[PDB]
Amino acid sequence: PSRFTKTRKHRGHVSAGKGRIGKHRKHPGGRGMAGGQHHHRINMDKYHPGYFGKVGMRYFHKQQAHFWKPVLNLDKLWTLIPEDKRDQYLKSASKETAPVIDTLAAGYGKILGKGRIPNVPVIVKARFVSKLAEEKIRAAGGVVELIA
Amino acid sequence: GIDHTSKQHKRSGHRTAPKSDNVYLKLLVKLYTFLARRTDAPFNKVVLKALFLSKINRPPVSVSRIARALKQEGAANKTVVVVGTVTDDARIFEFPKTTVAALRFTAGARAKIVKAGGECITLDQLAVRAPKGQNTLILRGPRNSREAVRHFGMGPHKGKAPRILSTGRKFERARGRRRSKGFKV
Amino acid sequence: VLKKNPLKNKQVLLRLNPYAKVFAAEKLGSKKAEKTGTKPAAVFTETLKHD
Amino acid sequence: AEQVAAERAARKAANKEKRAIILERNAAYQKEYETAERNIIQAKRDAKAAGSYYVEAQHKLVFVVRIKGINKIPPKPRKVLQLLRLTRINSGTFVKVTKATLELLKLIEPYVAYGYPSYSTIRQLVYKRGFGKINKQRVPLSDNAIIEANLGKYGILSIDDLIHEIITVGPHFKQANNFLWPFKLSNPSGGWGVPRKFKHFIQGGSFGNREEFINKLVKSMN
Amino acid sequence: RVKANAAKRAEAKAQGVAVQLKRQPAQPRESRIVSTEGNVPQTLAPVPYETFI
Amino acid sequence: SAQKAPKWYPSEDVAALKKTRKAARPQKLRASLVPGTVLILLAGRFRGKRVVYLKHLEDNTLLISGPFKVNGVPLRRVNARYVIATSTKVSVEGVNVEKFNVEYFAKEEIKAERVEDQKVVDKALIAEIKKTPLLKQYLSASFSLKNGDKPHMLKF
RNA sequence: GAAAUUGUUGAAAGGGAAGGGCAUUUGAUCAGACA
RNA sequence: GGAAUACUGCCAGCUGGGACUGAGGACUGCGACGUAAGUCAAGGAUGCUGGCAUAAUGGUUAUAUGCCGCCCGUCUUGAAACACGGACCAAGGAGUCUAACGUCUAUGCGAGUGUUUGGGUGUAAAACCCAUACGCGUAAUGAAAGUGAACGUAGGUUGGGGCCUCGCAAGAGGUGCACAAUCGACCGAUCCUGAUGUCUUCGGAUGGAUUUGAGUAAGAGCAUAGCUGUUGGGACCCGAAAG
RNA sequence: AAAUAUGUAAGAAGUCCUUGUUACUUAAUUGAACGUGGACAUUUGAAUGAAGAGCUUUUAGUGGGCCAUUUUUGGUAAGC
Ligand SMILES: [Mg+2]
Ligand SMILES: [Mg+2]
Ligand SMILES: [Mg+2]
Ligand SMILES: [Mg+2]
Ligand SMILES: [Mg+2]
Ligand SMILES: [Mg+2]
Ligand SMILES: [Mg+2]
Ligand SMILES: [Mg+2]
Ligand SMILES: [Mg+2]
Ligand SMILES: [Mg+2]
Ligand SMILES: [Mg+2]
Ligand SMILES: [Mg+2]
Ligand SMILES: [Mg+2]
Ligand SMILES: [Mg+2]
Ligand SMILES: [Mg+2]
Ligand SMILES: [Mg+2]
Ligand SMILES: [Mg+2]
Ligand SMILES: [Mg+2]
Ligand SMILES: [Mg+2]
Ligand SMILES: [Mg+2]
Ligand SMILES: [Mg+2]
Ligand SMILES: [Mg+2]
Ligand SMILES: [Mg+2]
Ligand SMILES: [Mg+2]
Ligand SMILES: [Mg+2]
Ligand SMILES: [Mg+2]
Ligand SMILES: [Mg+2]
Ligand SMILES: [Mg+2]
Ligand SMILES: [Mg+2]
Ligand SMILES: [Mg+2]
Ligand SMILES: [Mg+2]
Ligand SMILES: [Mg+2]
Ligand SMILES: [Mg+2]
Ligand SMILES: [Mg+2]
Ligand SMILES: [Mg+2]
Ligand SMILES: [Mg+2]
Ligand SMILES: [Mg+2]
Ligand SMILES: [Mg+2]
Ligand SMILES: [Mg+2]
Ligand SMILES: [Mg+2]
Ligand SMILES: [Mg+2]
Ligand SMILES: [Mg+2]
Ligand SMILES: [Mg+2]
Ligand SMILES: [Mg+2]
Ligand SMILES: [Mg+2]
Ligand SMILES: [Mg+2]
Ligand SMILES: [Mg+2]
Ligand SMILES: [Mg+2]
Ligand SMILES: [Mg+2]
Ligand SMILES: [Mg+2]
Ligand SMILES: [Mg+2]
Ligand SMILES: [Mg+2]
Ligand SMILES: [Mg+2]
Ligand SMILES: [Mg+2]
Ligand SMILES: [Mg+2]
Ligand SMILES: [Mg+2]
Ligand SMILES: [Mg+2]
Ligand SMILES: [Mg+2]
Ligand SMILES: [Mg+2]
Ligand SMILES: [Mg+2]
Ligand SMILES: [Mg+2]
Ligand SMILES: [Mg+2]
Repeated sequence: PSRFTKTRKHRGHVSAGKGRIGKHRKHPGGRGMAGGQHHHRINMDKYHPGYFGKVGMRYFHKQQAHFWKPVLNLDKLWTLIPEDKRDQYLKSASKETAPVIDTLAAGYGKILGKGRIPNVPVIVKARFVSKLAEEKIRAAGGVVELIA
Repeated sequence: GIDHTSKQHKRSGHRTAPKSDNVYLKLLVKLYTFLARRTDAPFNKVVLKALFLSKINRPPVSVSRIARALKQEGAANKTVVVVGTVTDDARIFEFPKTTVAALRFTAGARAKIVKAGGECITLDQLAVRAPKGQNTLILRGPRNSREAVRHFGMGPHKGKAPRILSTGRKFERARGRRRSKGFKV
Repeated sequence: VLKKNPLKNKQVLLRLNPYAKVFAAEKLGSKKAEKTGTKPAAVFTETLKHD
Repeated sequence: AEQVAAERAARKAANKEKRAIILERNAAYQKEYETAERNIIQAKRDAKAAGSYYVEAQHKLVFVVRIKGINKIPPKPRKVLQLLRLTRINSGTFVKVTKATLELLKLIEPYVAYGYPSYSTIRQLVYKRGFGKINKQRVPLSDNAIIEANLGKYGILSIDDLIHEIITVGPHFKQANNFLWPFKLSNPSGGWGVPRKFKHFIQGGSFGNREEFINKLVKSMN
Repeated sequence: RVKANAAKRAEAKAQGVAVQLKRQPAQPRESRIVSTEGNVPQTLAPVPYETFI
Repeated sequence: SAQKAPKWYPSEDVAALKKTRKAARPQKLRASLVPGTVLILLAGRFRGKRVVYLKHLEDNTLLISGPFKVNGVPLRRVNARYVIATSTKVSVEGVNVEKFNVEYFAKEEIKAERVEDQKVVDKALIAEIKKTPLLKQYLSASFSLKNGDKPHMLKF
């Protein structure tokens, strides 16, 4: 609110806190991103290394979607089972009856392996897996079932 | 005159109450300034200041970070104190008993603790139980995990993360970031 | 609240320093020194009055 | 609940006890001081008799007054005037003399007046204008408990005990002397004795080592 | 200075202390009595201007 | 309201005074003030009158009298710092003066006792004055600075 | 029914500007406290 | 020969004259004097007396007198300037709002978070309620195809508040979050190594390297709001010659 | 070959002893680096000072300068 603003305080001093010598003028540096490669290059290399020129390949008509594939680490995974249903399985961890987890259904695309899942068996349905992901799962005596 | 040798009328630079405007916080502070003026226990002195701290200097402590501290040799029966909120961490699968004294407890954090039959205690309750902070473990959270501190100290050869908005190939990955496009950083 | 100077306020002169009482009692501040008369060597004089 | 006079007793009596120790102490130094003096006086005479020359020990202690104001001072002497705690005109502090402070003095001759202070003038500097540094603050002396409180750790439980540590450059001169806030003198009363202050004493000015004439000055400023 | 300082620390300690091993600055001179026997002072004056040339 | 009430008021309880340490000790007078001494009155009703000094009263005032029958000045109080003490002195060992104190001059025309007292004292003095010749004249004539006189230099 | 600016009346000052600062005389004017 | 004196210095020796000041508001301290009771100049003025009680002291104002005092605003090394604007007075008269942002802070909730496109509802542009999505966050790296974060108690060393144990205390040991320093391990890129095998060219285990990343290593974010700062906009207000 | 200026050092991150680790290195369990275990506390290692020390973020104005002593270049010189 205007009330708490510094111009209210500058009323009565000549230069509005913009200086007697160097004034406040329209556009001294030029406008915009002007001078990038000249009188503003020190600020652009440092703060913005990498700004000018090109790198890899163009991709005409890229459709994000094509590449839709969220990740879920073993880190969680057990989260995708409802709270109450969860403790049910952690104790009584077994083959013959082990939880099915449809990670696709939970809206994930690949399972990665960030760390340590208890030795409960899980049946894990995914589109993709980290080689470790699958490994670790197996070490608890569960498997991975590839879907779509 | 006086050849001064140090800047005159300098404020000490430390907060002195909180900037915050919450009655309850202002009461907790009323409590601990008393205990710190009148008990000479160091603990009370530390806490009084942590109450003044702002939201950034109060990163959250997670129940799993809590579980780990109790894992310390000799420490399982201590009561962890947190001058901040405590949050939940589904990544730990086995949470201990104990007694956590904090400012806020998130819904799930409070549940996790209690579900293992532990206790969640407010600071004033902690005070009545332990006016010298007897048998207490103070925990602070990771301050320089903030996203912001990523961009501090940006310069050549510092490795620090552009303040950048859109962010893919062809956003600041060219001349100045690789040997084949001018030079590298 | 108000600094009083011992050098002229007998009361506090005697507050700090109790020796002050006997110092004055025994004059002391005008102590008469032992009257001896050693004479200096002609050597010493000769060279004092030399050119 | 006693303490009516009950702990007033075990206190006032205990207070009497200290004055006792101060009393015998102050009686001692007085012995110390005059026999020390007399001894020199007879040294000088004995040598004359013997056809010899008694050269005194050079002075162990000086007293420095800042004489120049606060403007237009070059940096190196400016630092030193800070280190000797002379940062305001006419203030003074005691300095124990060694190679390593003597050179300090050399650096600031144009800005100060110093010399060898007598017992008389150390005594009245301390009684009249002497203050301690206590959690900073600067606290008038005026009671002996103020000293014992802070300097007592090192022996030294009275104002005369202070003085004694100073004048004899004691084993604990550094703490004894730092404890004393820089003295704050007025301008001389008689005047400066000279028409221009900022030449050396030896050239009819005021600055530099003016030796035992330091007392005449300070006494007119204290 | 250290190897020396550890020395006279043992040579002290294991005797009955009187340590004293910090360096001190040049101290001013003590009193002394200078004699005259074989040494009476010779009196010098300043000397007149002259030109050698 | 036209003004919010304050949130705090002063208390209207007055304090007691700290216990001051100021003993009222007696005024010793300058050595020139011994009784029987003639005084010059520097100020007042009887300014420049030459007058006999009689007794230091308990309110530090000086008790003097003309004598009234010489110069008109009665038994009176006079302040010691408004008086030049001369060197000329009459003996006053015949004058009672015991009677006269502060209450004797308490305001509370002239009471016959005053008019009587004046005669009893003055008679004793006159008896004495008459011994040294010209005193009575001296006593009866005003002092004044004549051109030239420099007080810081004159003997009185 | 402001101000610039004007008329009259009253008071005051004025030897090549006026106006201002500290201080007090003098004139005019007025608050308060006392009981 | 034996004194005096000058000169310099000392005395917690005595004593006169004069000026300014009187902060504080029970008591509490350190002392001094006395055989003692008491007393006191000892942690800041009291006693005694007079005059007026009102324009008398005091405020204000005008004038006079002593000393002093150039015209402001601006740009400038430098202005009272023989630099510029301003004869006078009123009224108007210049850092804004918006999009998207950095840092900081307050508040909600927290591995999440954001009701307000929309629906429901209403005392109707409000307040109240809400399904599905979506956005940012919870993963990085590579030009890309692609691959994708525990040797270990999520490591060792050193400092480290706090807390724990002993001790009367001084201290000694135990544990040590944040933070800092340092050496390592993990993920991707680069380079090398190329096992068990194979639709004989596929596959790429495993162990490495002065390489390299805006990474992991018991999450900190999302949202609203504020001051300051940033970019675009008439962009603090007035101004070209021109197109 | 000065004077004035100028680098480093004046300890617990120190000194000493016993003897582990390795793919480096040695003729060599030789060395080198990093260690485990043990011995000596504040006269623990000059002075003076220290209204404390360290650290982080973000942002203004500024980017015409002029003068004096001393050193000093150009110029006969200069209020150059
Ligand atoms: Mg705004
Ligand atoms: Mg407002
Ligand atoms: Mg305002
Ligand atoms: Mg301002
Ligand atoms: Mg201001
Ligand atoms: Mg203003
Ligand atoms: Mg300003
Ligand atoms: Mg500004
Ligand atoms: Mg301007
Ligand atoms: Mg570009
Ligand atoms: Mg994760
Ligand atoms: Mg992150
Ligand atoms: Mg010193
Ligand atoms: Mg004098
Ligand atoms: Mg004079
Ligand atoms: Mg004189
Ligand atoms: Mg002159
Ligand atoms: Mg004086
Ligand atoms: Mg009294
Ligand atoms: Mg008297
Ligand atoms: Mg007559
Ligand atoms: Mg009308
Ligand atoms: Mg006036
Ligand atoms: Mg008072
Ligand atoms: Mg008062
Ligand atoms: Mg009135
Ligand atoms: Mg009147
Ligand atoms: Mg008028
Ligand atoms: Mg006027
Ligand atoms: Mg003038
Ligand atoms: Mg201009
Ligand atoms: Mg110009
Ligand atoms: Mg001109
Ligand atoms: Mg112009
Ligand atoms: Mg004009
Ligand atoms: Mg207006
Ligand atoms: Mg309704
Ligand atoms: Mg409507
Ligand atoms: Mg509803
Ligand atoms: Mg729907
Ligand atoms: Mg591939
Ligand atoms: Mg990718
Ligand atoms: Mg290591
Ligand atoms: Mg420890
Ligand atoms: Mg340890
Ligand atoms: Mg790697
Ligand atoms: Mg690469
Ligand atoms: Mg990134
Ligand atoms: Mg990111
Ligand atoms: Mg802009
Ligand atoms: Mg235009
Ligand atoms: Mg145009
Ligand atoms: Mg046009
Ligand atoms: Mg054109
Ligand atoms: Mg040096
Ligand atoms: Mg110090
Ligand atoms: Mg300090
Ligand atoms: Mg800046
Ligand atoms: Mg800048
Ligand atoms: Mg700039
Ligand atoms: Mg410029
Ligand atoms: Mg100069």
